[PDB]
Amino acid sequence: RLNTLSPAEGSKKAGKRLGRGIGSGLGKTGGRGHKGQKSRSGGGVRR
Amino acid sequence: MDINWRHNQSTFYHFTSDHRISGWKETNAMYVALNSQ
Amino acid sequence: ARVKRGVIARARHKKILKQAKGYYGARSRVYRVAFQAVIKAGQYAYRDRRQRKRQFRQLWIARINAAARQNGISYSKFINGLKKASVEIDRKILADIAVFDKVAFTALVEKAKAALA
Amino acid sequence: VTGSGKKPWRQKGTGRARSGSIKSPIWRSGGVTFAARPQDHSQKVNKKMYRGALKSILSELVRQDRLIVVEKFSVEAPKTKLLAQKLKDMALEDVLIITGELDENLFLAARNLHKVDVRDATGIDPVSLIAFDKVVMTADAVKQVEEMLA
Amino acid sequence: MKTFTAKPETVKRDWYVVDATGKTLGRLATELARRLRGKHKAEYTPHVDTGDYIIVLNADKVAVTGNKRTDKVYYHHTGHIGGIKQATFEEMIARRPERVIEIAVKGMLPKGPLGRAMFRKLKVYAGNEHNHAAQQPQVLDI
Amino acid sequence: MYAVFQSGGKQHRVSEGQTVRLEKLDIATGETVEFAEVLMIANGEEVKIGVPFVDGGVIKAEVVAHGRGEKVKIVKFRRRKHYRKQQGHRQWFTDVKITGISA
Amino acid sequence: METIAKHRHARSSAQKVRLVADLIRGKKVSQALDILTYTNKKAAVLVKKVLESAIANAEHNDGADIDDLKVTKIFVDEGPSMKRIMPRAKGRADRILKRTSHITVVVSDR
Amino acid sequence: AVQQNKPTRSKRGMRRSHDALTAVTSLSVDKTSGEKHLRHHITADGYYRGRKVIAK
RNA sequence: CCCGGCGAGGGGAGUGAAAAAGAACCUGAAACCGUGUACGUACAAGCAGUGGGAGCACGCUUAGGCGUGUGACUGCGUACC
RNA sequence: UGUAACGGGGCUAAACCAUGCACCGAAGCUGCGGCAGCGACGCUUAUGCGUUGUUGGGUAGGGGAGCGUUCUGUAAGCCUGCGAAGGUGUGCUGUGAGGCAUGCUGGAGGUAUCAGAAGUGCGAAUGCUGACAUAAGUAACGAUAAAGCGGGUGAAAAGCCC
Repeated sequence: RLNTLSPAEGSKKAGKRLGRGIGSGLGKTGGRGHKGQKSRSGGGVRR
Repeated sequence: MDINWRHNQSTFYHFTSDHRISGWKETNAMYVALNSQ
Repeated sequence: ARVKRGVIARARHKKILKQAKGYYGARSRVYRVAFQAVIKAGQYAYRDRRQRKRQFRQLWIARINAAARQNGISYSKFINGLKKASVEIDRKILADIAVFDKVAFTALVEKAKAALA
Repeated sequence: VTGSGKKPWRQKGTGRARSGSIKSPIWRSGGVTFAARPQDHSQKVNKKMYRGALKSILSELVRQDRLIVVEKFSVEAPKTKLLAQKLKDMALEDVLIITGELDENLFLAARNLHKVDVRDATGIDPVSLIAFDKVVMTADAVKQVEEMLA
Repeated sequence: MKTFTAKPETVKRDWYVVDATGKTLGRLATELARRLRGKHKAEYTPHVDTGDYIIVLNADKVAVTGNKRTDKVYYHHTGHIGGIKQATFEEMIARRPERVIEIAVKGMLPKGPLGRAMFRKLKVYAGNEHNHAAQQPQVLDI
Repeated sequence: MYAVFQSGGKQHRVSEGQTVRLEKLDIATGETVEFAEVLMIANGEEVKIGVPFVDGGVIKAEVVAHGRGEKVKIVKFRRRKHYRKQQGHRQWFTDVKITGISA
Repeated sequence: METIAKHRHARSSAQKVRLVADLIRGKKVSQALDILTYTNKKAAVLVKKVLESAIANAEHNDGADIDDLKVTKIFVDEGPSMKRIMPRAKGRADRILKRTSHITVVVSDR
Repeated sequence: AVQQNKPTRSKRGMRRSHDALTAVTSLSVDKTSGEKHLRHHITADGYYRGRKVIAK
């Protein structure tokens, strides 16, 4: 029965994949808005 | 032929000449810029 | 696990290009233009599922207006007449009777003039 | 990637797009963007979750009649023919024999049989109790299992 | 079912003769445009020429109100540059009055291949007689 | 002899023995329905409605086939704003056949 | 009976050959040979050799009787290009596409 | 000096509508030799208007 | 064996299960280029579609008046990022 | 630049003012059919319905739910030379990403279900690589020292040899 075991309900959440398409919700800008220092790779200010 | 074509596309990649566009193309861009000032 | 993406990309492109048969030039050959053509055809098709209701209604009104003026009353007075005569025939059917059955349309005009007077 | 850090063309004036390295990940022959490294895939399983899981699977092997308890299970000579005949007599093809004292002759007799696996009571794992159709425990192995799983 | 569509192979269409003496230009023109579309027929269909053939005659005797006899100006441009060429209403009635009725009706008819085909059915004459006695045009009193 | 009757949402001009495609009725496949709300009966003498639906008229129609119509694609693209949404739709229909029209 | 001859890899671009092929398409064969004898093209030499080869394959490998044959199909496909280099001014080069073609003459009596 | 939209293959064939070659249109038959030649030209055997010329 | 310049290339023959497996060789996509057939197109203006839609050509079809291709004419309609 | 300050024809009312009754008019509201979210509510209790109310334009962005790809386990199982993957058509199907069946090509592999991991989905980056178009059978064929004829060889001669 190793093909009948199954995880709990709610334990494995999907994982945001950014940059794929328009339907996914997080495409083009991946959830990081328009230009600026925060929309840049490595970008962000210090603590 | 393929080797000569890759090298002879690679001819004006590191140029300097400023009156010639892209190293080689003749123009009037000196007078255009100079008249814009 | 490297995933090559040839076979599925081919399937998407082909799906779009089958939806663009009959278009002129690149619109039916090149993917990058057939994608835009297929979408713009989608937007038009939406828009025109609404306009066909508007266009058919104005066609029917023009035919009832023609046949009713052939029977000596305008469209405006004819619809007022039939509403006061409490006739609920919609105007697809009044246009269709007005083409196919001239005598029934004559009788409808008589109900309209009868109630309108 | 085995190349040079020479910039392939001048920054401005060629009509080419700007490029800086021949080892860019956008370039053919260029270097994976997020290239992988050798990594460890081990998960921590808490000890009480491992033992809990074994208690659940043993309870379901008992409940689904996939658990056979024999008093003794040993083969005469180290021959795969004898173990094949012995498992044939007991109506078992796919089987996990588990014995509290690992017999040498049994171990050599099950080494060629594909479906059959002989373990000591110490080294059982979840994936084999679930994998094999029937589990045949020696009574001594049952006692050792209860000592392991408390 | 589907709404009826007139079929241009099977459209029957009649011939009418209209005397344009002392009629107002726009009001006659609008009636002719209605009859040439085919808007007066119950089998009207917007992509089919269903209208009738109208023979307008006495086109030089058409009337306009106010000072439009002298102030109404017909401009056209010739394509050459300073080619703006005007002609008042009485100059047009003197030169070619057919152009007066035909300009009016043409501007009232839908632009496009169909409305060109609709204008081919209008036959205007400046006189009282027409060649079309073979088609037996009945007198449309409008 | 035809008859106009009101049906699901809209109206139909139908002779006898003619198959009509209506909206989805909640009727079994071989079962017969009656439309008691006929608006016109014309044979060579018209009969229509002062007050609506004709007093003595009814249409008996046998249901022929429930079904689900042609797929239509619904496309919602907002140019230049990063929004598109496609969807599809197959409308349920009911083909009936007019058994008879009673004036 | 259809009988084929081909010149694969013919050094002449397919456009230049298609002018001549468009001349003799549909003709009877002796008339087609009389057209290609007096057409002053390089492509007419190539097309004539393929047509003569197709008449010979017809009369030898198949049934005879040249006088009944007609040029039913003729078409010029494009072959592979030979990619060469023309040295232009100021140090720049071009690719010259030395173009080939594939002449096909299908001759038949029916 | 250079195009601004790539021309189609439609417009390309329309331009080539006139590039067609005209056939010969009929070539004449010699009086004596009975063989074919362009009109007003000598034959391959070197006759013209039924008399022998060149003879190489 | 035949055409061909004792060519190139081809057509047969033969091997092969298969030579549109022939060395330019497994599969053989797309762009791009052709040949053939059906329809449209030489008085008509524009993101080239879409809604309507005649006619024609092929298949049906117990004529059931459908399907496929084309698409005159007509409403609306200024690509994507 | 051309009427060119009613959209146009054209209008002496088809203008303006006052009153009135019609009709047209949108993706508004209603009718009919369908789907989905959030409440409430009697059961069904691990949820579906006789219900029932109401909501469903959407950028940045947040939340939820899925499809496909390659790889691992299930799988020494199950499909497969009575023909796999792939390629190319057709038909059916789901709200969608998609799925399923089958003709032809192909000629040897494919993989359910339920889990697991990702080099997991491209139309754009003057993106990288290959192929192929376009202008186009167009400019050009590289000193304006210059060729003409006879003969030979050859399948063919302006260019080779004499």
